[PDB]
Amino acid sequence: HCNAQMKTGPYKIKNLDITPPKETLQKDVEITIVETDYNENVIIGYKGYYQAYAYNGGSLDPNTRVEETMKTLNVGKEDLLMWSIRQQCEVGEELIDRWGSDSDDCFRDNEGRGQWVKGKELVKRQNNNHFAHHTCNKSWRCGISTSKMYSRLECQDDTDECQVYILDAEGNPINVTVDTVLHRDGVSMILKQKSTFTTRQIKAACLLIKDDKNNPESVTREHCLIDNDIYDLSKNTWNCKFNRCIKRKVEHRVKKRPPTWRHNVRAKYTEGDTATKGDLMHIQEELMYENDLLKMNIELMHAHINKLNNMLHDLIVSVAKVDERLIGNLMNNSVSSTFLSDDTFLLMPCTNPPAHTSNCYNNSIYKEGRWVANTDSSQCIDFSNYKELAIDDDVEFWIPTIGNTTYHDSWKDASGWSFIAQQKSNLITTMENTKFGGVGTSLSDITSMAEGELAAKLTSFMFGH
Amino acid sequence: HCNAQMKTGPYKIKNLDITPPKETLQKDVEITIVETDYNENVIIGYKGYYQAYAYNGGSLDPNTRVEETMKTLNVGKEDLLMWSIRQQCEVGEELIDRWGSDSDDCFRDNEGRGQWVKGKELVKRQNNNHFAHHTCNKSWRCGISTSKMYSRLECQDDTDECQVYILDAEGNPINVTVDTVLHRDGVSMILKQKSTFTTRQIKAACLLIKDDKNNPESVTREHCLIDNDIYDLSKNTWNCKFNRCIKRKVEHRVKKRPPTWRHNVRAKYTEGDTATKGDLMHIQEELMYENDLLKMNIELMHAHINKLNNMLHDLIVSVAKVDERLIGNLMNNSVSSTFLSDDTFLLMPCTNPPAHTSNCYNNSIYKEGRWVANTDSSQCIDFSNYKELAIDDDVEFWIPTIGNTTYHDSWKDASGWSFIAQQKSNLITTMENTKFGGVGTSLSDITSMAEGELAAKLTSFMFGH
Amino acid sequence: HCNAQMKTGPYKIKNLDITPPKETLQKDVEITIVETDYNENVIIGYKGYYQAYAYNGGSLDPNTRVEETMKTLNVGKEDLLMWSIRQQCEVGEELIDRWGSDSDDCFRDNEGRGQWVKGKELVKRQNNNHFAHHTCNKSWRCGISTSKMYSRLECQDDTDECQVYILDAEGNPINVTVDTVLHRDGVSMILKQKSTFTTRQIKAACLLIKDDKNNPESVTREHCLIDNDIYDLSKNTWNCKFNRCIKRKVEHRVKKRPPTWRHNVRAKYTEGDTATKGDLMHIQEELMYENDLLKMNIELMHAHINKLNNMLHDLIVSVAKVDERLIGNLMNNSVSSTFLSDDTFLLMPCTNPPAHTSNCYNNSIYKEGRWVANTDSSQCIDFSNYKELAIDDDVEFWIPTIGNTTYHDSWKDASGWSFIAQQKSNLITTMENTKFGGVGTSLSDITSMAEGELAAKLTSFMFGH
Ligand SMILES: *[C@@H]1O[C@H](CO)[C@@H](O[C@@H]2O[C@H](CO)[C@@H](O[C@@H]3O[C@H](CO)[C@@H](O)[C@H](O)[C@H]3NC(C)=O)[C@H](O)[C@H]2NC(C)=O)[C@H](O)[C@H]1NC(C)=O
Ligand SMILES: *[C@@H]1O[C@H](CO)[C@@H](O[C@@H]2O[C@H](CO)[C@@H](O[C@@H]3O[C@H](CO)[C@@H](O)[C@H](O)[C@H]3NC(C)=O)[C@H](O)[C@H]2NC(C)=O)[C@H](O)[C@H]1NC(C)=O
Ligand SMILES: *[C@@H]1O[C@H](CO)[C@@H](O[C@@H]2O[C@H](CO)[C@@H](O[C@@H]3O[C@H](CO)[C@@H](O)[C@H](O)[C@H]3NC(C)=O)[C@H](O)[C@H]2NC(C)=O)[C@H](O)[C@H]1NC(C)=O
Ligand SMILES: *[C@@H]1O[C@H](CO)[C@@H](O)[C@H](O)[C@H]1NC(C)=O
Ligand SMILES: *[C@@H]1O[C@H](CO)[C@@H](O)[C@H](O)[C@H]1NC(C)=O
Ligand SMILES: *[C@@H]1O[C@H](CO)[C@@H](O)[C@H](O)[C@H]1NC(C)=O
Ligand SMILES: *[C@@H]1O[C@H](CO)[C@@H](O)[C@H](O)[C@H]1NC(C)=O
Ligand SMILES: *[C@@H]1O[C@H](CO)[C@@H](O)[C@H](O)[C@H]1NC(C)=O
Ligand SMILES: *[C@@H]1O[C@H](CO)[C@@H](O)[C@H](O)[C@H]1NC(C)=O
Ligand SMILES: *[C@@H]1O[C@H](CO)[C@@H](O)[C@H](O)[C@H]1NC(C)=O
Repeated sequence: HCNAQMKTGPYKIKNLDITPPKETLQKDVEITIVETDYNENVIIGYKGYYQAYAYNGGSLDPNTRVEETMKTLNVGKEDLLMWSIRQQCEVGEELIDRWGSDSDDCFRDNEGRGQWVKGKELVKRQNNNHFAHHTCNKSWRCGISTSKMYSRLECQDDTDECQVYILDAEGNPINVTVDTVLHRDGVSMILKQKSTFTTRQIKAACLLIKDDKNNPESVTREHCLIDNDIYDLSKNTWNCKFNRCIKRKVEHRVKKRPPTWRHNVRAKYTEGDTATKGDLMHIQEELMYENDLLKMNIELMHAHINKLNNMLHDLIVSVAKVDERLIGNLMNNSVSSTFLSDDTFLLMPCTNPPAHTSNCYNNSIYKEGRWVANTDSSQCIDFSNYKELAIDDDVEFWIPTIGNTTYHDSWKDASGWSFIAQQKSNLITTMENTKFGGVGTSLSDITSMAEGELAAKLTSFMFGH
Repeated sequence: HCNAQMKTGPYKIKNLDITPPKETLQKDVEITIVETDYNENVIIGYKGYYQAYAYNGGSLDPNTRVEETMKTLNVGKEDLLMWSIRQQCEVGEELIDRWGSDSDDCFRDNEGRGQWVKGKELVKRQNNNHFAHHTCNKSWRCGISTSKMYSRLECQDDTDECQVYILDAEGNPINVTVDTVLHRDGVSMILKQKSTFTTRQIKAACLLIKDDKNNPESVTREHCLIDNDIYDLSKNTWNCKFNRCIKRKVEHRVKKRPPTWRHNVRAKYTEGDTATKGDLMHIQEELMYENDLLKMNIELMHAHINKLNNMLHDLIVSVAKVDERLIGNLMNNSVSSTFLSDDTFLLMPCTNPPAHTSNCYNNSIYKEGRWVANTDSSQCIDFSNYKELAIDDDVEFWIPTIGNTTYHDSWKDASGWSFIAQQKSNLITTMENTKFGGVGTSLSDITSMAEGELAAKLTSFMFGH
Repeated sequence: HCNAQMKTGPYKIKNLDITPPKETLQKDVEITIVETDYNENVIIGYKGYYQAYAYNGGSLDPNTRVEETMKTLNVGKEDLLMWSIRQQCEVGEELIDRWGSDSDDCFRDNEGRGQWVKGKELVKRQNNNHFAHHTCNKSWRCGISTSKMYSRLECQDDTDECQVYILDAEGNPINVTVDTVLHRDGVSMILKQKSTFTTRQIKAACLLIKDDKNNPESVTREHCLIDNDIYDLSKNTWNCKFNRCIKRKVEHRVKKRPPTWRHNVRAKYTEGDTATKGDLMHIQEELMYENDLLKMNIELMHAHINKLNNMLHDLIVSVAKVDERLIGNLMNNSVSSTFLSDDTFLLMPCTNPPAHTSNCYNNSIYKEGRWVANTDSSQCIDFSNYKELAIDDDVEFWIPTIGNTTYHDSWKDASGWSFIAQQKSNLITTMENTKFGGVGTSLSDITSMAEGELAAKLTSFMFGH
């Protein structure tokens, strides 16, 4: 039980320092790197509306009917351009519960002109109130934005031309270009400046690696260390994935490797002389010194790894207080933990249901990483094939799609700690105003005392008071 | 400020890969490995039901009462085996809102038959709004699972014979009968198909290590690297922890280590001849190339370490928003933090209570890793001796013994984020149903006002009429 | 859905073992280390109480009211010293629900004497159900703790004299008098026993490193590895940070480094003899064995790195359930994730408000690491210059200065998971007492019905009698 105070201070965390090893290899080889730079240069736009024309008066006349139409209008090229620069839809006016006798604005105005909105979702409603006259209802839909769909870089020609492929999810490219109608899936898209990229030259260190480590006089090929990986650059061809391409030209050479020395075989260097024991001792001392340097580097790396391990264990032991399934997850087991103190804790086993294809077990649902009871009959997602992504993969998707499905974004659908953050104030108000305690017992009965007894009191007043 | 849009997608996480170093050592030494086979061969099952029988019989009379029971049942041998074979339960019928006037169905079934499910969770609901009749509700339960058994493997030296021991909770061998039913703590579990092991042969790399490092001509012993540790396999004896044993036979020998070269001393195998400078140059160049390869490996390892460090720092700075004591714990200080932005934050000091043998401080208790005010007198645990374990200690938590059969628990005792997950729906209902706001002031006085004056007015006006 | 039985066990996490590499370097160089000794010599204490006085004096009369006061006191020198010596408190008597008709004991004590505890937390309760007499409640608070002092050590080169400095919040030297009482922010602090330091000699390993990597016959300077860093000790001067200082004496030198061997140049020491191919191949074999040892060390280090990588991925996957923003933050994106199974999940795009110098965004406010709708018109903070710190910066947060003794705080101002931990009991009570369900109707009207219908019942009573 500590104390809060008025003493604070602004701060910002700085990453731990990792000292580099001493005597880094000399970098003497040039490498050509080509990758796509950063630019949005995409537009996505759409627009729709609603219609509802109804009439009555006979209950069997064909004019006595109700109708509704789905009509989505494609958006023009300059229309999209100025929707982008102006961030507004060239949308039409909205007519609500309009008596149709002399106002044909719901029949002569279909293209949609004049109204500029930040974005509008159409609403479906009908009107059939005029028992003898006509009436009409209208709605509208807006959409415009920019996007950054992830793209791959391809440089296959030996003539060194490169051009991006703006591909959609699942890995398929989509034929997209400036000032050409696409108008697919009820959306229209425009991109500016096509796309650009950069080229640069970087020095690196390269060595010749034997193919067969257990075969003397084997085949060797060049390898270079670029950022944190060793690439094979034996052939002077472009080799790349994602959007970053690597190339090593042929004029830049790689130092050769001497073959193993053995007696009864000529030893490359031809200088007839006499070797003395002092030379042997000198060479031996030099090589011992080199081994000493390598050992020092090894020890430095070991110290770094030890520091990281200690930090990670402290992190997990601190976090485990909130998440009680962390220890079991790290142990490939199924247990839950409760802490008696800051370092001591207990354990408690859990079971595992059989394999299943969804997240529903007969009034049980999976949410927030736990299995809880459920009463909503229809909230169940059937599992299908799944994509597979790594952390390093950028794959910025922001995929465009128009949704016209019933499911809504009600506040009750919030993930972990979003619910708490959003409802902290409401929960505080509920606890405070409703002063929890044994005072309010209106819950002990049904609405009978609320309505019928109040009506009885009102009648009592009226006819006796 | 984002919201919920129409865009989603199913995904899965792939662990980051670590590139192995080049020119790995050659494995040409044989090692014997013995370990127990992986088999669950432990069956778990449980079953229960919930019943609520109520009869108000009108209001304002002592006959109004709601009573409910929760029961736990045992599962027989044949039923448990059939469940394990079919991966299903065999459970009764669900009764909801049954009129206790001609439907007393909640009294004619006590075993539970008719329905086969893959798993079910009980939902409890009671109501007695109808006063002219009775009413009752019923629910049910399910469960089936398998788990591995806590065991240990040992092997003798003279006989080369191995056997598996079954361990209890604290880690001692016990007798357990195969293919029998044991009821304890509200569950029924069966052990079958006693454990078995296997043997295999694995190639590995071994070398000789001096005992006294800074003394030439010292004792050397064989060391081998198996998975991530170096073992002293100088002696030909079994040595193993948990359940996996390692042994190197005598006939599998390791190559010798040549002594350090010195002048005025015969240099191992000799070939009378005269050495020249060129041979020395060739040898020197070859050794320089080897050192270059080792340096490249060092650089790659350092790059990997840096990558991991950056990832860990990003992880902690993202996580620290929820856990306010993480930064203090990592700094070995006692402070709490609040965030003004995505990366900036403040700090605030805290105190530390003295040493105590329990987790109670005069109306204060330690729960969920925080010190909070306590009013419950009888909740205090006296600390005892603790046993320390690592993450990879290979321990199990299901044990087929005999014990007390009654089981009981409450929903109020839930660890971190299990309480929130289980009571999310109740929180939503509590917040929404009673509109948080200043309208209902019936709580301003005692519980009498709702019934006393109401009945007084009713009776008074009835006999005044 | 798992279970939660009555089987448990105490435990404590043990750190993962990291084996050191074999055949480490030789430590033979003496290094002088000076640092400040460890001790708290800072005393922190506080005391307060809570009191509530209530007298309804009947119901629905203008003489009913409850008033509560929360007070903070000061601690004298002798009292604080005695508390520090005994490690206990001297707190007042607890009064619970005292009848005020002849017992108004909540006015006879204001200092607080009689009770000695190891730490107490107040709980506040009020009740005025008795309309015929007075009533009052009282509670109490205390605390005692010790902490280290934020300091820094410096030494001079010429005189070899070291002095300890006492630092303020920003990190500047200040005068603090010893053995005196300083009151600020409702707490009393005493500083005693000004700090000291110590000196010792530590062996280490040192080597000479070329200033330029590829320049033969360059300048070499000594470098030594202490714990996890390599320090330049070419000059014999003090150089240090925080409070720990390192010095290498002049007489303790480091051995030399032989230069590169070339032909046509005499090779350091000379022993006239003739070399044979046997000597060359012996040297070659010895050096190859050394390279093999280095390779084994490399492989062990790689295994360690892979183990930590796997552990970290398991940790992040397990924790991502509670923190939905972690995955997006790791990839540098703006998405939130919801999980369908324990490993599969969805992704949900989000936008980001522009960066500013405040935390207010026109009815959108940033709290608990999320952007939520803002209802408080005046709650804004302007960002200032930020300082950056590392985890290992050795910074304290208790500073014995002089300030105002007024303190104030609210229970509604709690950080992440402190609010939940502190209000778990109140949430449970609110859920249980207020039976969440569809019975309540007093919320459907306004506070008028409280008095209107009681007046109507009074009129009915007057009419009937
Ligand atoms: C994490 O992602 C952020 C965006 O989600 C990155 O922030 C952007 O980095 C861009 C670097 O390519 C920069 O945008 C461009 O910056 C250049 C020069 O400053 C200018 O051309 C423009 O400002 C901008 N380009 C365009 C077409 O507008 C910015 O630094 C920044 N953009 C923002 C904030 O809008 C982070 O860099 C990234 N962090 C990483 C990768 O570590
Ligand atoms: C602990 O980690 C394991 C991997 O790190 C998870 O994977 C389990 O491994 C089991 C043995 O390797 C496998 O189960 C069966 O193994 C036999 C042995 O060869 C195979 O013939 C079977 O096909 C295989 N599966 C079945 C259904 O029999 C599985 O790979 C896997 N077991 C599962 C998924 O049940 C373990 O799951 C994990 N333990 C946990 C999470 O409790
Ligand atoms: C994280 O902080 C802990 C406390 O804040 C540290 O634990 C204290 O470490 C001190 C020294 O490392 C020790 O305190 C005193 O040490 C001297 C050494 O000479 C002993 O004689 C004293 O008996 C000992 N105790 C006192 C009261 O003087 C203790 O090991 C310990 N003190 C406690 C627990 O009260 C951790 O070391 C620190 N972790 C780090 C720095 O990695
Ligand atoms: C589980 O729910 C399904 C509906 O999909 C139902 O057919 C089945 O009977 C239920 N199982 C039970 C209640 O055991
Ligand atoms: C287990 O049973 C065996 C009989 O095969 C017996 O020798 C052994 O002592 C028993 N272990 C116990 C009782 O711990
Ligand atoms: C603190 O707890 C002890 C042990 O329960 C009790 O004897 C003492 O009176 C308490 N202190 C109070 C109530 O001030
Ligand atoms: C077994 O433990 C339960 C737990 O409360 C208890 O009710 C029951 O009486 C115990 N059985 C025996 C035989 O003591
Ligand atoms: C502390 O007091 C001494 C003596 O007056 C003074 O020399 C020193 O500068 C003071 N420390 C400060 C001001 O930080
Ligand atoms: C704040 O103002 C901007 C206009 O500059 C607007 O786009 C944004 O939605 C506003 N924030 C709100 C309404 O929460
Ligand atoms: C201390 O706070 C009080 C109000 O709580 C204020 O009046 C006074 O000026 C403050 N003193 C200082 C030195 O800030």
